[PDB]
Amino acid sequence: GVGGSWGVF
Amino acid sequence: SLVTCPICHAPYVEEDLLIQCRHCERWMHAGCESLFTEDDVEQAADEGFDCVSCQPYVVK
Ligand SMILES: [Zn+2]
Ligand SMILES: [Zn+2]
Repeated sequence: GVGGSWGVF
Repeated sequence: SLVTCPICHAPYVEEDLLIQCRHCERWMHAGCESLFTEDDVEQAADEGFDCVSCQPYVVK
C-alpha cells in the first residue's frame, strides 16, 4: 500500500 | 491493537478517528497520536504515518 492506513469512525 | 493502544494501554469503544502505523501495522487513536482533525490525518496518512515507536527507533 501507499502511505499509512487510517479509518474513520 | 484494535482494542489496546500502546500510548494509552486501555480498552475503548469503536469510535473516534482511527489511524494506524503501516510500519508496525498497529491501530491507535488519532488524538493520542497528536492528530486532532480528520484533514490533518488525511495528509499525514498520505505522506505516511509513524507511531510513537517509529520516531525513536528510526532516528538515533
Ligand atoms: Zn491511543
Ligand atoms: Zn510504527
